[PDB]
Amino acid sequence: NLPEHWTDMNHQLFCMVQLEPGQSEYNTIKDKFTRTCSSYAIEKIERIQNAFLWQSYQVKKRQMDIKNDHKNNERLLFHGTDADSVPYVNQHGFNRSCAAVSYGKGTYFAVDASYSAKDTYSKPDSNGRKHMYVVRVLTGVFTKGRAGLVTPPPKNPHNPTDLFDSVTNNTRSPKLFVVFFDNQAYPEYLITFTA
Amino acid sequence: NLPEHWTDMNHQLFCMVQLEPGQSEYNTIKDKFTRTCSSYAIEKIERIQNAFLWQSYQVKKRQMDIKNDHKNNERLLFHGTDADSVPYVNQHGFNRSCAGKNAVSYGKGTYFAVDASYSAKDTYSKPDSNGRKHMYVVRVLTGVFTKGRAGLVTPPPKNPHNPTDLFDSVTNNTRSPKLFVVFFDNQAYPEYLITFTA
Ligand SMILES: CC(C)Oc1ccc2c(=O)[nH]c3sccc3c2c1
Repeated sequence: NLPEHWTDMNHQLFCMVQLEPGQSEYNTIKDKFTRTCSSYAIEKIERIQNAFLWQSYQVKKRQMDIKNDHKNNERLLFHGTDADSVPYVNQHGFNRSCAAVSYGKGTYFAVDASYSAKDTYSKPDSNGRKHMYVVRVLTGVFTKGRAGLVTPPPKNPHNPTDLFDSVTNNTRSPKLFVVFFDNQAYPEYLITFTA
Repeated sequence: NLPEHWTDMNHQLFCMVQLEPGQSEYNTIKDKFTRTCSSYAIEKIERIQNAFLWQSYQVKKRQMDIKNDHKNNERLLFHGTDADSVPYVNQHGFNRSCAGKNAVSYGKGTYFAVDASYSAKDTYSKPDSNGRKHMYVVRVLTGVFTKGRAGLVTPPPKNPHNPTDLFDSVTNNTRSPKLFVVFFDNQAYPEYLITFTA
């Protein structure tokens, strides 16, 4: 069930596709970034076409849509990372066992590209090039996080296995989300940019 | 679509089904267990019907069956755990983030035993306040494996010059495997829960 806007992969299961500047898809992703990062220069935007990661993510989305009963469970968020992690993320997605874990031992995603654009996250390589993913994240129903969480809290401690889907810094005005399971984040685009 | 021999769950997503001694399904698990745990006695065997865990697991199995070259990617293995962990495992499966350090570590992942005797140790299947011990029988996607090492947080690469092309799992010994370690969610489906006593 590979998305329409993906381009043909000649029966391959993984491809990175450089977007054509000035076309609708490139403009849409560029705008999401320049909303908070207009002072940064975009070198390129690549579409991540990973069939296996997409399949596993879409199964989790269908399950979360059933479990939560309607609800838009999905957010488009940012993740800054170092150049040496890019090949792993492209192929394998986001792994909590790799990665400050102030809101729990999960993978961290920012509402604003400006947050992920910090050198602590999108570490400049030898050439000054920084890397940030645009990520589909199953944030679902969320609560405030805290240090040391290995899974989100239960929605009521009377049923301690019925969990929140994610945690945040601030439930009323969230700026970051943490997810604790493989299959809850799909890296959709990679932005290569400079300060 | 769920396996046709499962009990009808009436639109619900999760059920534990108590098996009957004398049925082939009960007897094969009892025999697999008794092969190395003849000094213990089984109280009951429950089939775990978890729709969501099954779906995510079978997707990962189809992927590994495509990726690997006509490999038997799945083994039926044992996992001892404490009573306090059973409700979470039944609902959510095996979380590497919750796993204990093994007495012989081949990596930071979830451990599965070839022999019920290994999982039957009090260190893994901790007797509860009523003297009941708990052991899962688990479909594990071992796939293509190599000898593990204590430092691993993922399986190692097959080839050092291609760091992202990974082994599926690691073992203590490739020639005579007795345990397997997996490092990803939905690589292991908890199929049966054995409750047993001395
Ligand atoms: C409070 C703080 C820890 O939240 C964040 C927010 C965004 C990010 C990010 O974009 N990338 C990476 S890579 C390791 C950690 C983070 C991260 C952490």
